[PDB]
Amino acid sequence: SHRKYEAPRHGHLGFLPRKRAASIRARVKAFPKDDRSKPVALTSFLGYKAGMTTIVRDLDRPGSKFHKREVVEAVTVVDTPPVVVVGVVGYVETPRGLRSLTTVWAEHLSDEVKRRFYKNWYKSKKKAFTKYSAKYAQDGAGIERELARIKKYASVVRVLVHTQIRKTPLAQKKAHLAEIQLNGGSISEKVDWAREHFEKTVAVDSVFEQNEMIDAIAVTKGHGFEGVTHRWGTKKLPRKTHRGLRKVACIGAWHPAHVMWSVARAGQRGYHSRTSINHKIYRVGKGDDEANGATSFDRTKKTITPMGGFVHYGEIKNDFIMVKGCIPGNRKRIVTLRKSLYTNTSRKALEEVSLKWIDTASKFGKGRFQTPAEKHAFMGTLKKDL
Amino acid sequence: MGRYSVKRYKTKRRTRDLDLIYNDLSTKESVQKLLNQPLDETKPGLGQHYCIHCAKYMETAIALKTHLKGKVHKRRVKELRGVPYTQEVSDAAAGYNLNKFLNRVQEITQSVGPEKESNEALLKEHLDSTL
Amino acid sequence: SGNGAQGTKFRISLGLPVGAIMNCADNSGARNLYIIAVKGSGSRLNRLPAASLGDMVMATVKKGKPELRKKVMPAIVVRQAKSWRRRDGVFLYFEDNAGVIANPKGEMKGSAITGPVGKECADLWPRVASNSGVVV
Amino acid sequence: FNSSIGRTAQGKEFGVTKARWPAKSVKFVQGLLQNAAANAEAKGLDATKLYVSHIQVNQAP
Amino acid sequence: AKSLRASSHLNAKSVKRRGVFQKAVDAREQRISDKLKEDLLKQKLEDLKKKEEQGISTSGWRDGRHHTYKKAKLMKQSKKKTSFTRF
Amino acid sequence: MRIYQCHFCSSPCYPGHGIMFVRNDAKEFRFCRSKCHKAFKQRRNPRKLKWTKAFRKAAGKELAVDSTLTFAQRRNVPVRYNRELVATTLKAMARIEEIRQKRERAFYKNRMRGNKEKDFLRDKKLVESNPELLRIREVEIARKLAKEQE
RNA sequence: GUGAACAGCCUCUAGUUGAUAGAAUAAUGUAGAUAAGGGAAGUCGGCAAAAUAGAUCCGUAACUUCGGGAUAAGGAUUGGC
RNA sequence: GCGUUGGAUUGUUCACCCACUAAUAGGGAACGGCUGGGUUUAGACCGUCGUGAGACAGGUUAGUUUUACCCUACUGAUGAAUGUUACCGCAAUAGUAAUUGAACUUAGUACGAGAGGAACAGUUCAUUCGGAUAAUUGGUUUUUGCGGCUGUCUGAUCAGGCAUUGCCGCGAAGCUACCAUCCGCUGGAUUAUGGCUGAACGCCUCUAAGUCAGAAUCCAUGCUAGAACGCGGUGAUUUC
RNA sequence: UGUACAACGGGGUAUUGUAAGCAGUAGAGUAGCGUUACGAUCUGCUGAGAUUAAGCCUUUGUUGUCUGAUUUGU
Ligand SMILES: [Mg+2]
Ligand SMILES: [Mg+2]
Ligand SMILES: [Mg+2]
Ligand SMILES: [Mg+2]
Ligand SMILES: [Mg+2]
Ligand SMILES: [Mg+2]
Ligand SMILES: [Mg+2]
Ligand SMILES: [Mg+2]
Ligand SMILES: [Mg+2]
Ligand SMILES: [Mg+2]
Ligand SMILES: [Mg+2]
Ligand SMILES: [Mg+2]
Ligand SMILES: [Mg+2]
Ligand SMILES: [Zn+2]
Ligand SMILES: [Zn+2]
Repeated sequence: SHRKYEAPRHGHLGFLPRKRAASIRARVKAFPKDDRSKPVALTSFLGYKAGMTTIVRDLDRPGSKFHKREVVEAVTVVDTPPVVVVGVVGYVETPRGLRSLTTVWAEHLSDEVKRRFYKNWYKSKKKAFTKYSAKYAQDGAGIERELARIKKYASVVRVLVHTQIRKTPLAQKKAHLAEIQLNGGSISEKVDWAREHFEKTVAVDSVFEQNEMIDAIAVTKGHGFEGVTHRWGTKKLPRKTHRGLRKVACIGAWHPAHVMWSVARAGQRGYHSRTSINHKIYRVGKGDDEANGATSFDRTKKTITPMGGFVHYGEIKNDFIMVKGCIPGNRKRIVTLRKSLYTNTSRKALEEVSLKWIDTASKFGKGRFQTPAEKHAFMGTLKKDL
Repeated sequence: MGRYSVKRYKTKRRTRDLDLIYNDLSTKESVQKLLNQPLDETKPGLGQHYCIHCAKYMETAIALKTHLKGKVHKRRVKELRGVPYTQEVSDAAAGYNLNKFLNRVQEITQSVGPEKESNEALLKEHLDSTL
Repeated sequence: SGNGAQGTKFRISLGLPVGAIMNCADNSGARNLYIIAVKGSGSRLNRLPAASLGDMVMATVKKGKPELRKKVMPAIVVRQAKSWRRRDGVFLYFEDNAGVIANPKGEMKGSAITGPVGKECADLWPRVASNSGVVV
Repeated sequence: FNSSIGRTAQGKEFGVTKARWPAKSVKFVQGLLQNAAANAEAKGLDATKLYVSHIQVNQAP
Repeated sequence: AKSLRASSHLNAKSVKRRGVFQKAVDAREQRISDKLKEDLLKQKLEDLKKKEEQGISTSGWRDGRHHTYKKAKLMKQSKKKTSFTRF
Repeated sequence: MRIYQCHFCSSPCYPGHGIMFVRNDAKEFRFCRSKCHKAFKQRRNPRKLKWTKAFRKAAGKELAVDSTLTFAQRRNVPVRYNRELVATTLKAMARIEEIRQKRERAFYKNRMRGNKEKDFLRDKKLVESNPELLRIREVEIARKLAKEQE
């Protein structure tokens, strides 16, 4: 018979199955619609999540209770050194979908991106692309023919780029390689742009700017095997219930004589691909700026790095993106930042952010000081200083 | 964090502050008002037998006398001796409003202090005589 | 967000579920208020309706005048002991939970409020701000 | 005979997932191998060209 | 309340979207394109300064390797009768 | 936006840090840390806890009265905005901080003078009182020097 | 030794060091804890936990077979030198 | 499509009251796992009947049933083979998600003797749900990290053992909370209905042929997985 | 055989709360002859001392290590 009291079901059936992701780098499932009138532009970028900190923002939002007032907000820092363009891929349209027609690589690749092709780098003879590089000799026939094929037949053009992971504090030396779609002029213009940008770097301020809404695509933090109570949010059974209280009391009481796919079960939690949208960029910081952590209100000469560095990550020595709130994934994980798939129609997409203060206290404890000079000034002279 | 401290210093089980008690003891009118309280049916001892230092009601005058002949009361009386430690002291220690802190300290040393001491002495002799 | 409240209300940590008892901060004769319902509360299985600072509740007077007791009246929460975050950048809390008796239009029965009043409640309700002597 | 056995990466050499390290069985088989090698050496056979052409285990009482 | 898929709300959103939001998007895109061109020019200048110190038919097969591999693949498919399009 | 000082230990309280408690007499108590907040709830004495600035100032560990310590106070009478006054204030703050640090260093050096004399007297008394271990030391050094020679 | 104490805890004489082991630290369990604000709204039902506790002093109602009830209840205190 | 509540009451509730709420709609998959009523056997008492053994018009109280390691289903996790190995991708199919209220302005305007009193367009918050996240606040402590306390033991100091994590205070890191913070969209085709042209039927008619709009509906966009017997592009391919 | 890796060491960043030893004229008093003896505790050397990756950051130092086994062809 019918359930006496209505209640929404536990969990979202559209995020099934709750299995481990296939790769640590989350796939970009959709790119913004291409407009042939616009100039050539990349549709996404790669970064490494460093950590989180706190800001104070001077809010300009008409109609809000916090209009012309200060708000304290949490932000996420993504280390974004420039990426390197190493290839181009052409895609044609078929009754069975998009199909890759051909790929053209640059003549010279670095060891950072060569390591992506090896499971045992230190024992290998490092022969990858050594015969491909010989096709650039005597005017580059073959390379020219494949570029002409992409110009003649492709409907989508993607550029193959890789991260400069040596600039990060990461212990990993193997770089991450990804396809980024080119949205801009004609197919020939995209191919010419990619060819002229082979072996060249693209910085993050040549893809995004301040006050823009972006999407974060990443694999969430893993948690291993988990029970139903924390995997799905079910209510705990009463105390000393037989065979356990962290369960669902009745997984089935009705005719089908099966366990339904819609019933909560214990299993893997975390390490799933996730795409969250509409994260506002608060700052695009340059790595060569001595005071990229300072504002017009806060005159302290300091960088974005907190005292002692980011916990489990290290210092920020390159360009960075400061977006508000939180993004999926944990610290030091590779993340993909995507352009918005539509023209956002909210006023928060048009707001201009002015920051009054950036927190740089230590994240390794109850940090009270923004700089070591401030800490020394407050404490005074220690026994070892004299 | 531990259960003893949690269940003693819960916010709903909080006690009156030392600076408030010092302000109560500083002025003679406040001491007279606290000594002559209206009869309240919700208080122990009908609002009578009130120790001002500890800010505590007793059920009987004999209970108040035993409380006065005790180390807990002596501990509170010793605590209520010096500067009351308001926020100005911490500000001065940080280096903020130092002149205001110095003016407050010299006012306590000159005017408020001895008057509070004389009020305490009169209260002590009154309690000794009546009890 | 209630009738008589001035404007929208941003979310505050909930401190007072149904069944809680808070002090009465006005001078109408009540000593404490016993919460029986929360105005504008949501619907969810097993979840208790809970009040926060600036919320209107339905309360019965447990201690106070006999004529004042044995009836249900609207009240406005003006102090809570559960810490809540101000958007200026601090978490804060009071010593006690306290409210005042009002009408469905948000007008005070008494003429004055004793003790501090939260800025959120005072800015939300114009009559509380008119009768408040101490606002934070 | 492998129901409810743990899995290990050392089974990938033989294209399996379930493999173990039975020390007692290995010791008994090693003793028999050493004995067979000794018998071949007594017969005069080339020790570098010997291979296990037959091995059979059945159940004792 | 009106759903996210409500027709009149979506129509009003489209009317708003054609205006200031699209204009701001276009201005941002132009600025980003200018910065990308400047970045490429700066890399060219740095490469030139570094070198200062030191100083089409698409028909047929792609290559012989591709020709051999594809012909062998099609021959194998014909021999094993595992072709998608050819009996 | 303002940097507050902890009620218990006088540490700076930056936005979004610590916790505030409001009393019945409208007195705000800001604490930089849960440590200070829990000490206050336990009603401990910051003038008796050694790790506090109140204790250090009371006991004379660091200087408390100086000209460089009278430049900061709450301004209840505002002044009209002036760009050159703001620039002058920004330079003056750095100069005042540098001078205050120099005077704090001098105060600590004056407090810690005499330690070398005390340590020397202790070392001399120990050397006088331990003759046998010194003989063992001499034997060990002589054997090591003989080993180096041969 | 502590302590009212053949209680609990630690030690001397004497006697043991036996009970398949090793490596990791998922879910669910068995045994044991802590938790902001509220305080029985949970549940058939305060089930279970929590709270109380030794000793000194003050004080102690109805009822009663006058023997009790009674450690009624309710309060103040406890270290070291 | 999406929601449909929190409680009181057992000298009975085959229900009834209080309140909140956008609303507190009806029902099926049983009635063809824990748990209280109940088939509750041996103990006991009261009532009715019986000459009696006893039975009942009845009332009260106390009373051991204890899988899973099997197959399948479900949730997650590996994996042989089609030259080998590696990187970048496509997308058949399967699943799919957002919801409701209030506020500013429109405006004390339309309307109205008055009393009263809207909405579209433009903006701002919140309820329920969902997915994350740990900068801050709170919670947690075998970090046995630092300090302290009782009893005893190592002659005392120092440094330590034991008290089934001895006890007390703080406590980073990690984990975690509507107890913390962030984020959650836009194209085609339609229903009821309103129409256009227009016969049947020399009037007429939204319908017959044809056609315009139009619902939280449908199919897509977007989101999750990726056929382990679906596929493509690309790199390297062994000197005994 | 190297912006190589590791074990230590160093510097930061954090947690706690002022180490051991020595000394004083501070210490309720008491005992012997102003002094001495005992004396909870107080004060100074001393934000000292201890811990700090085990899933913190960093590194011009010291000492070492760099290697075996199996299989795969159109
Ligand atoms: Mg969650
Ligand atoms: Mg931290
Ligand atoms: Mg329920
Ligand atoms: Mg098993
Ligand atoms: Mg609790
Ligand atoms: Mg109940
Ligand atoms: Mg219930
Ligand atoms: Mg009794
Ligand atoms: Mg029976
Ligand atoms: Mg509108
Ligand atoms: Mg001990
Ligand atoms: Mg017509
Ligand atoms: Mg597949
Ligand atoms: Zn007292
Ligand atoms: Zn503090």
